[PDB]
Amino acid sequence: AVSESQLKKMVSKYKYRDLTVRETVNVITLYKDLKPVLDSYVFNDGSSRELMNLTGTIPVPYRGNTYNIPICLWLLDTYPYNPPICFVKPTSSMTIKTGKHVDANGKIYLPYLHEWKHPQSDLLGLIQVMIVVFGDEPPVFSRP
Amino acid sequence: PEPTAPPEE
Repeated sequence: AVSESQLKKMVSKYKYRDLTVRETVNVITLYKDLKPVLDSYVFNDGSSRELMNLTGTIPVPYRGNTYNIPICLWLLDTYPYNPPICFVKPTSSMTIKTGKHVDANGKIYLPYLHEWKHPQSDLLGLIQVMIVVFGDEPPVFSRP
Repeated sequence: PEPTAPPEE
């Protein structure tokens, strides 16, 4: 994690870059499988803007195993509380399973942000909740 | 590590 240094630099805009970098590192520090990615898209009336996001294959445990499921979510600035954009990014050799959590595009359903908002939960807890769901049921179980 | 995802049954 040498980019981490350049990361805080790739942002240095967020309300709490430090607090953010600390929240991100914490995540990868808990998983070590995830990786913070950088993205540059337009927003301000169509004006390029730096936006962060987490990506990587989380170690999804099973009844007696632990696979790796890809996930990607956009990290907002600091509102309203957490990033509502949290969807799975499966490959092409996989098989997305439609349900109450997933539709087909691999977009996590439910309000979540408009559910817990204890908040109590944290960036980690967020990816933790999904891991709990992605651990119980197959979010995109692949084939042999 | 590659994703793939855990299979069913």
